[PDB]
Amino acid sequence: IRIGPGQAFYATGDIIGDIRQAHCTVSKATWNETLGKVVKQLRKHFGNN
Amino acid sequence: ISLWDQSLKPCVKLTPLCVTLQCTNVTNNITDDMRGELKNCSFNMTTELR
Amino acid sequence: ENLWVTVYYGVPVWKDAETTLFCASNVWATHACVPTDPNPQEIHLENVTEEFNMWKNNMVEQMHTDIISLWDQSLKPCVKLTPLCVTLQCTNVTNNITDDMRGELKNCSFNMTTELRDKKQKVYSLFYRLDVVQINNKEYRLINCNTSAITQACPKVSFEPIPIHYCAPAGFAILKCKDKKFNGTGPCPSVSTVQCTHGIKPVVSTQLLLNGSLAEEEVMIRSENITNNAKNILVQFNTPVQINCTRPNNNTRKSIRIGPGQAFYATGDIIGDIRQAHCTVSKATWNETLGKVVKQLRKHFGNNTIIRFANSSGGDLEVTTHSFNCGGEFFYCNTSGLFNSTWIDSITLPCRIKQIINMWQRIGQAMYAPPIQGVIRCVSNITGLILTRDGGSTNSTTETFRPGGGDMRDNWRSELYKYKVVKIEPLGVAPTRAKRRV
Amino acid sequence: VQLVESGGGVVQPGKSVRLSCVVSDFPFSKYPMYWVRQAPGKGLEWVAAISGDAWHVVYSNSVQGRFLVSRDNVKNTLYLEMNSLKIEDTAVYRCARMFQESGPPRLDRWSGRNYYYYSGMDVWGQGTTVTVSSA
Amino acid sequence: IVMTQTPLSLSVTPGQPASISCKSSESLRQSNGKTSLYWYRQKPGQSPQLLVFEVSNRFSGVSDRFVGSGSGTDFTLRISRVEAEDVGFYYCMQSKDFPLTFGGGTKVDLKR
Amino acid sequence: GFLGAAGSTMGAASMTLTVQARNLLSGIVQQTVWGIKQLQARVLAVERYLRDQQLLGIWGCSGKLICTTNVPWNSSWSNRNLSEIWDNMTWLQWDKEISNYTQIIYGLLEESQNQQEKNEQDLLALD
Amino acid sequence: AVGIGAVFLGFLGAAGSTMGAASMTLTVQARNLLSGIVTVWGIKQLQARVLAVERYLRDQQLLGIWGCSGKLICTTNVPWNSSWSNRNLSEIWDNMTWLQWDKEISNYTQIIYGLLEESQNQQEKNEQDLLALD
Amino acid sequence: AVGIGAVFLGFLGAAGSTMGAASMTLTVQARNLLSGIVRAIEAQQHLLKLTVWGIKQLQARVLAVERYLRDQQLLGIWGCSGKLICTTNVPWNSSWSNRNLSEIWDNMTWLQWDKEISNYTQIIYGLLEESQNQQEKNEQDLLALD
Ligand SMILES: *[C@@H]1O[C@H](CO[C@@H]2O[C@@H](C)[C@@H](O)[C@@H](O)[C@@H]2O)[C@@H](O[C@@H]2O[C@H](CO)[C@@H](O[C@@H]3O[C@H](CO[C@H]4O[C@H](CO)[C@@H](O)[C@H](O)[C@@H]4O[C@@H]4O[C@H](CO)[C@@H](O)[C@H](O)[C@H]4NC(C)=O)[C@@H](O)[C@H](O[C@H]4O[C@H](CO)[C@@H](O[C@@H]5O[C@H](CO)[C@@H](O)[C@H](O)[C@H]5NC(C)=O)[C@H](O)[C@@H]4O[C@@H]4O[C@H](CO)[C@@H](O[C@@H]5O[C@H](CO)[C@H](O)[C@H](O)[C@H]5O)[C@H](O)[C@H]4NC(C)=O)[C@@H]3O)[C@H](O)[C@H]2NC(C)=O)[C@H](O)[C@H]1NC(C)=O
Ligand SMILES: *[C@@H]1O[C@H](CO[C@@H]2O[C@@H](C)[C@@H](O)[C@@H](O)[C@@H]2O)[C@@H](O[C@@H]2O[C@H](CO)[C@@H](O[C@@H]3O[C@H](CO[C@H]4O[C@H](CO[C@@H]5O[C@H](CO)[C@@H](O[C@@H]6O[C@H](CO)[C@H](O)[C@H](O)[C@H]6O)[C@H](O)[C@H]5NC(C)=O)[C@@H](O)[C@H](O)[C@@H]4O[C@@H]4O[C@H](CO)[C@@H](O[C@@H]5O[C@H](CO)[C@H](O)[C@H](O)[C@H]5O)[C@H](O)[C@H]4NC(C)=O)[C@@H](O)[C@H](O[C@H]4O[C@H](CO)[C@@H](O)[C@H](O)[C@@H]4O)[C@@H]3O)[C@H](O)[C@H]2NC(C)=O)[C@H](O)[C@H]1NC(C)=O
Ligand SMILES: *[C@@H]1O[C@H](CO)[C@@H](O[C@@H]2O[C@H](CO)[C@@H](O[C@@H]3O[C@H](CO[C@H]4O[C@H](CO)[C@@H](O)[C@H](O[C@H]5O[C@H](CO)[C@@H](O)[C@H](O)[C@@H]5O)[C@@H]4O)[C@@H](O)[C@H](O[C@H]4O[C@H](CO)[C@@H](O)[C@H](O)[C@@H]4O[C@H]4O[C@H](CO)[C@@H](O)[C@H](O)[C@@H]4O)[C@@H]3O)[C@H](O)[C@H]2NC(C)=O)[C@H](O)[C@H]1NC(C)=O
Ligand SMILES: *[C@@H]1O[C@H](CO)[C@@H](O[C@@H]2O[C@H](CO)[C@@H](O[C@@H]3O[C@H](CO)[C@@H](O)[C@H](O)[C@@H]3O)[C@H](O)[C@H]2NC(C)=O)[C@H](O)[C@H]1NC(C)=O
Ligand SMILES: *[C@@H]1O[C@H](CO)[C@@H](O[C@@H]2O[C@H](CO)[C@@H](O)[C@H](O)[C@H]2NC(C)=O)[C@H](O)[C@H]1NC(C)=O
Ligand SMILES: *[C@@H]1O[C@H](CO)[C@@H](O[C@@H]2O[C@H](CO)[C@@H](O)[C@H](O)[C@H]2NC(C)=O)[C@H](O)[C@H]1NC(C)=O
Ligand SMILES: *[C@@H]1O[C@H](CO)[C@@H](O[C@@H]2O[C@H](CO)[C@@H](O)[C@H](O)[C@H]2NC(C)=O)[C@H](O)[C@H]1NC(C)=O
Ligand SMILES: *[C@@H]1O[C@H](CO)[C@@H](O[C@@H]2O[C@H](CO)[C@@H](O)[C@H](O)[C@H]2NC(C)=O)[C@H](O)[C@H]1NC(C)=O
Ligand SMILES: *[C@@H]1O[C@H](CO)[C@@H](O[C@@H]2O[C@H](CO)[C@@H](O)[C@H](O)[C@H]2NC(C)=O)[C@H](O)[C@H]1NC(C)=O
Ligand SMILES: *[C@@H]1O[C@H](CO)[C@@H](O)[C@H](O)[C@H]1NC(C)=O
Ligand SMILES: *[C@@H]1O[C@H](CO)[C@@H](O)[C@H](O)[C@H]1NC(C)=O
Ligand SMILES: *[C@@H]1O[C@H](CO)[C@@H](O)[C@H](O)[C@H]1NC(C)=O
Ligand SMILES: *[C@@H]1O[C@H](CO)[C@@H](O)[C@H](O)[C@H]1NC(C)=O
Ligand SMILES: *[C@@H]1O[C@H](CO)[C@@H](O)[C@H](O)[C@H]1NC(C)=O
Ligand SMILES: *[C@@H]1O[C@H](CO)[C@@H](O)[C@H](O)[C@H]1NC(C)=O
Ligand SMILES: *[C@@H]1O[C@H](CO)[C@@H](O)[C@H](O)[C@H]1NC(C)=O
Ligand SMILES: *[C@@H]1O[C@H](CO)[C@@H](O)[C@H](O)[C@H]1NC(C)=O
Ligand SMILES: *[C@@H]1O[C@H](CO)[C@@H](O)[C@H](O)[C@H]1NC(C)=O
Repeated sequence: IRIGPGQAFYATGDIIGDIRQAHCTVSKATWNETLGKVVKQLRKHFGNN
Repeated sequence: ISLWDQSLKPCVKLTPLCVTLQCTNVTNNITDDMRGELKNCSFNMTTELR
Repeated sequence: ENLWVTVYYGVPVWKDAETTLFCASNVWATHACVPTDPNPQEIHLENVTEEFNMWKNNMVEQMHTDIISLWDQSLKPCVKLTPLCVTLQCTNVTNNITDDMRGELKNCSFNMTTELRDKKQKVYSLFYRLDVVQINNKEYRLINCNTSAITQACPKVSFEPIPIHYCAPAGFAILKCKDKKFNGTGPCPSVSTVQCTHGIKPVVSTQLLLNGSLAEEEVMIRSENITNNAKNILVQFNTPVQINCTRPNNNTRKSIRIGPGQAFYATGDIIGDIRQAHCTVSKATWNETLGKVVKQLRKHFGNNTIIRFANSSGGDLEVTTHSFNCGGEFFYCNTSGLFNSTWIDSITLPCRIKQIINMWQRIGQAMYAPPIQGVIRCVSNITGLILTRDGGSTNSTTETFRPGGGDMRDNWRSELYKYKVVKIEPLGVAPTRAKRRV
Repeated sequence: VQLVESGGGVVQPGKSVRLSCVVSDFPFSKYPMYWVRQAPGKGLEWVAAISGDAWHVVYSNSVQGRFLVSRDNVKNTLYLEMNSLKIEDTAVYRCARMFQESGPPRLDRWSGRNYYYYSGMDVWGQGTTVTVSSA
Repeated sequence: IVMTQTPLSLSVTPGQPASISCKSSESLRQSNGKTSLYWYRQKPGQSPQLLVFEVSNRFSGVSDRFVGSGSGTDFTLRISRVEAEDVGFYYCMQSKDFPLTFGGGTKVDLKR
Repeated sequence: GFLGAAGSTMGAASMTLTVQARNLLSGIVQQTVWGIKQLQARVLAVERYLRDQQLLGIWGCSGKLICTTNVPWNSSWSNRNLSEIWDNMTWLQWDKEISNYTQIIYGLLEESQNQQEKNEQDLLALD
Repeated sequence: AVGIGAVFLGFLGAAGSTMGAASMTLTVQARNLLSGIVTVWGIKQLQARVLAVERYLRDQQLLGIWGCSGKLICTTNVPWNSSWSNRNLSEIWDNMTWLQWDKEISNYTQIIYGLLEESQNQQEKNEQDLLALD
Repeated sequence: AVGIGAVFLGFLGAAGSTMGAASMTLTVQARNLLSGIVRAIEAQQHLLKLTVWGIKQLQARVLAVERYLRDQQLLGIWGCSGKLICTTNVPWNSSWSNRNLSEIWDNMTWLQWDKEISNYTQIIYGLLEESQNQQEKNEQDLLALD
């Protein structure tokens, strides 16, 4: 949409179909193994127990 | 920061947007978890003619 | 045998590269650059041949960049004019008029604000119909309002072209051919080396070569691939051709405030009968020069085909009529009468004027000029032409040639064709039979 | 141009041979040479490549510890050797030439390190094949 | 550095344009200022013959139906006027880094 | 003359280069948008002259303009006979015949400069 | 599509070696002082180039004022004062790197500079014009 | 708690002295053509990129470098490069003065001598350039007969 001399604006139209929700998706077990390695290194400087 | 400032110079200032917004909700074929996000609003604004 | 090496200093070596050049000695020029030198400097050499490739050296490209940069450097402290896209109610003028200038001038009144935020005022002036478009009695707007906005020209610094030398930095050189019968390209056999160039005047032109240089021997014709029409055709004359151009009318200009430190220059009332501004050339020298051109064309053409001239292809007013900068102002003069000739005392050149000027193909700008009060003459020479070639003929009959080429680059190729930048390396090595005594 | 690929045969595992490749019609001291490999009923495979002046040499990922290649600029003749063979090393062995003429080396003034430059090929000869067998 | 042919193979008919791709796995913009993708074709029982070097530059002594195309993302080919002499296998080849790699195989024939 | 020995043989223009040398012993003597270019031009001139004076000053050849050194000329770079070079070839042709081996020649001159001339001088100083 | 064919020394390769042995690679550094080129970015390019020019001219001026200009390493006539170190001539040349020696003497620099300037002026140039006349 | 101590010659330490004695502080006097601030300038050397002011500082530094190059190059044209003083082979023109040396070397200073001889300049430059050219290479070419 033009708004001024040499000026225009970009407005949002419409959406086909549904209205959904954006999101993210990862693995699970690699996360667990990663945090296991993390706490393995973490026990090297704090109280292990 | 300098290059990011160098980017935003020649573009368009958006001063006529601070106006009042008459609004309504969105209905058509919506997932109920997304209720509240989108809003259909309208207003007055000038064209290239003054 | 025992062969050892000597290092030599100061040995003439060409290297073929390109660097950045140097200023020499108004909007175009500077109020401050380096002063020139009165002494020439040029040494003829011998037994050196080299092909000088035209259409390739970016000295044209550097000049193009620099001219557009200085043009933008001009309008920086000038004044914005964004409240001018207000609506225009207009009416017509039918007083002290010649019947060929009917409907041009437009008496248009409009509201426009003062320096007080509470106070506007009635404002009316006279405009050209060429720069005014119709919105829909009937109300109009300007052409610039659905595109780039416009500024007022700072009316203090003139437009006159100045001879500009280019120079090279130290340790560098400029090579220059000497063939009077030089082609577009080819190995030039005669070498002249200079440090700086000659004076160059950067005239904006759309169809001709005003105030240009002159060829020595005869008309010579420049293009790369004559068989193809994808290139243009560059043609230079031998002797100059006179042309006068003038504005007849008694120009006046008022002055209307806009805001704080802002003053628009509108149109004042004109006194006297109104005629059309126009131009005039000779005819006999024109006929002779065109006979020379028809003579020179048929070397690389059919010697017994037909050569015809016609109007241009039409379309944009940038490429339709010839445009130039007499009187600090831009004129639109159709030259359809010059090309009413086929082959095998004066001429009237009526013109058009616009107040609002769109420059180079970048549509993100817009420029405006105020009127100059009074009566203006202008005299100039004519030195060469730009032509095209059509395509689709049935084996060398009915050849029609037209002018085109809406670019400023070939205007500067047509000067800097002689030139090429060469780097200097004064250090070399070679072997010998001598020895190094400890 | 003349370029042959001699040297067919058949062997059991655990041998040592010598291969030849005769060239003509180019100034042999300038060019690099390759060695490609084509399995039966299959595509192609690169093996080895010798430098232009016969001082640099690279191998494939397999035979680093097996092969040896050398250039005779005098006789204009390539010599290849393949040792400690396997039956599954049966393929087409060809002796082909880089297209682009390489030049002299480059010496940077930053820790020397003379560099070379290579590119692909244009000309293949007919070929040969040694089938490493068992019986 | 690996490299794939795209697609596998195709039977073609005359009076038709052609286009054969070869997907990269890197971008091989050489410091000399180009990309090292070559094509060369063989025929059955015969030796290969060089098709096109310099990405888009026809080899010397080759009919005008053969040019090159593409940049460091992925590449294609360009053949008009399909003729029975243009059958065999067409291979794309990396010549940037050691070790080299090759196109798999493009079976090209007529249609019955 | 200013680059007057252009279309000559190397052995032909082998005597009058001293007049060229005195005439090439000048350039700074006898003296906004464009000023940026002027600054860059001055920078380029200074950098080139310092490049040349550095490369002179590293070797033993930084006094006179012709000199001798202690490197045997290897026959791998060229193979042309001596009179063939000095009487049948220009400078540009010799340039294109040598402009791949230049850096190695520089490095050999550098090593000949360092070795057997300064630490050798240092051992010669001890009596 | 390249190979590597190393011949000569590294840039600052000899820095971990001993002084009397690492004295033979001094060429490479001065070979590599004024290269690397071999809106805001060109601004700082020119900034860097100017800084390089300034340091190189500074050190060549310090060379030129002394009578050890143009050439590489040389001699003088200033006898050593033992108030700075007191080694016995083997521990430095055979048992010490350069960063060690630099941290040993980095308080006595300006005095040594001034005394070399003193002996370079005095009894060398007025003495020359004494010798330039009977 | 800062205390001062021993002394040296110093900058401009002999501008009001006898020339035959003041001729020996040339080193300290000539060191500071490229310095005088020999101190954390580097930060403002860095961050002054988007203004005209560092551009003018760049102007100043480049101009100073060029002045040093002009002086050293003009000395380098003569055969007296890399030295402090040199004798030459141009005979003095006694038209220019006829004072004895015992007044110049004992009871005359440098600015006095400057105000005296300030018009004989370019003649001396040309004669020095001539003797550095004539027979300094021509008879040296004739001395190159080995
Ligand atoms: C120095 O160095 C350099 C380098 O280096 C540089 O620099 C430095 C500084 C550093 O930096 C570095 O790094 C750098 O790089 C060097 O250079 C070199 O040179 C050389 C020469 O020698 C070269 O080589 C060549 O190559 C070619 C290719 O390439 C080219 O081309 C392309 C395209 O065009 C391009 O791209 C490129 O570039 C090139 O070009 C060039 O380049 C250059 C460079 O720069 C430049 O300068 C120039 O200018 C350019 N040019 C143009 C034009 O462009 C290739 O190809 C070639 O080869 C060919 O040739 C040859 C010669 O002739 C031959 O041989 C012959 O053979 C025959 C046969 O029979 C015989 O007879 C004769 O005798 C012989 N001769 C002799 C002499 O030997 C060959 O063989 C070839 O030929 C061909 O072949 C083929 C085969 O195949 C054929 O084909 C065929 O055909 C048929 C028909 O047609 C059918 O079809 C069939 O199928 C087919 O196959 C053909 O034919 C033939 N031809 C004809 C004509 O015939 C060459 O070799 C290179 O390149 C370079 N390098 C680079 C890198 O580049 C130098 O040298 C050094 N030194 C000095 C002293 O300087
Ligand atoms: C002048 O100039 C010239 C030229 O120069 C050149 O050029 C220039 C431009 C530049 O570039 C430069 O640089 C160059 O150089 C010169 O010449 C030169 O010289 C020098 C001296 O004088 C030399 O040096 C030498 O070197 C050598 C080397 O060697 C190598 O090799 C070896 C072995 O050998 C082999 O053997 C085998 C067995 O027999 C054989 O095989 C066979 O063969 C035959 C014939 O051929 C047949 O075919 C059969 O079949 C077969 O089997 C072969 O062949 C051979 N080869 C040869 C080559 O010879 C060894 O041992 C050694 O070690 C060496 O090796 C090598 O190495 C390299 C390096 O390292 C390598 O590379 C590598 O690569 C990889 C991949 O990439 C990676 O990279 C790595 O890292 C690397 O390393 C390779 O591989 C290898 N190869 C082989 C094969 O192995 C040497 O040896 C010598 O030494 C000797 O002697 C000594 C004395 O003392 C002793 O001690 C020792 O022990 C020894 O013996 C020397 O050093 C050079 O080379 C040259 N050059 C050329 C090019 O050649 C001249 O000199 C001048 N002049 C003057 C006066 O100076
Ligand atoms: C190809 O090249 C040719 C060759 O150069 C070009 O031809 C030139 O064209 C330009 C215009 O494009 C001509 O310049 C203008 O000429 C005007 C003529 O005015 C005459 O009358 C006035 C009285 O009103 C006289 O004063 C003039 O006197 C001139 O000549 C004498 C003697 O030579 C000189 O002593 C004078 O100094 C004058 O030069 C003329 O007889 C002229 O008025 C005009 O000058 C105005 O503009 C400049 C701009 O800075 C002012 O400095 C100047 O004071 C004038 O401005 C006054 O008037 C305006 C309003 O009119 C006010 O706004 C100002 O404040 C001020 O009051 C300018 O000089 C040029 O003469 C002509 N060349 C020749 C040789 O004739 C072609 O144009 C070129 N081709 C193309 C396409 O451009
Ligand atoms: C430059 O622009 C055009 C194109 O050449 C010129 O207009 C042309 O003028 C001639 C002269 O009148 C016209 O010829 C006759 O015109 C009448 C009415 O237009 C027509 O009824 C006749 O049959 C005959 O065509 C010609 O048509 C006209 N062409 C166009 C396209 O308008 C114009 O005159 C030139 N500009 C100036 C200032 O002269
Ligand atoms: C957009 O402009 C309209 C036009 O004047 C304005 O809304 C008017 O408000 C007055 C005062 O309440 C009413 O009397 C009119 O009937 C309204 N007109 C319309 C068309 O709504 C107001 O300036 C803006 N209105 C909105 C909703 O943005
Ligand atoms: C300038 O502004 C004035 C208002 O201050 C306009 O005057 C009236 O405008 C209304 C609506 O625009 C009309 O209905 C009246 O007929 C106008 N009266 C008069 C006396 O003009 C005026 O029209 C404006 N003029 C322009 C050219 O914009
Ligand atoms: C800005 O002005 C008008 C829109 O009012 C456009 O003019 C059109 O031009 C085309 C071709 O010149 C004609 O076919 C249309 O009839 C014109 N429209 C009107 C309403 O007159 C003009 O193109 C606009 N500029 C841009 C860049 O869109
Ligand atoms: C100049 O342009 C012409 C076309 O105007 C080019 O001519 C082509 O020539 C080839 C072989 O000679 C033909 O196969 C093409 O059909 C021609 N083109 C056309 C459109 O017919 C010519 O190559 C160009 N270059 C020159 C003469 O150097
Ligand atoms: C070149 O100019 C001529 C006349 O100056 C134009 O010819 C006129 O074209 C219009 C448009 O169709 C006709 O209505 C007129 O009758 C023509 N008059 C004459 C005398 O020919 C011609 O159109 C112009 N060329 C282009 C491409 O517009
Ligand atoms: C924690 O326990 C582990 C083994 O159980 C042992 O190796 C480690 O030293 C202990 N660290 C601390 C901080 O107690
Ligand atoms: C002269 O120019 C024409 C037009 O391009 C063409 O014949 C050729 O390029 C030139 N002639 C020669 C012999 O190079
Ligand atoms: C053109 O102008 C010149 C100078 O003003 C004049 O001498 C000549 O008569 C004019 N010619 C015409 C046709 O107006
Ligand atoms: C025909 O063309 C040739 C050049 O190709 C020219 O010499 C000759 O004079 C021409 N014929 C006529 C009648 O002009
Ligand atoms: C020396 O040059 C002559 C010709 O000038 C040539 O015939 C001869 O082969 C050359 N000999 C050597 C050893 O280079
Ligand atoms: C140096 O001399 C002293 C006495 O002069 C002696 O005790 C010491 O061992 C010597 N050290 C070396 C390394 O020669
Ligand atoms: C002038 O200076 C000299 C040394 O610089 C000094 O001996 C003398 O006393 C000074 N003159 C006066 C009047 O103090
Ligand atoms: C120089 O000294 C001599 C010897 O006493 C004397 O004759 C002459 O007049 C003196 N000239 C000047 C200018 O002092
Ligand atoms: C300079 O000093 C000397 C010795 O004291 C004296 O003879 C001479 O007259 C003085 N010069 C002037 C101009 O007084």
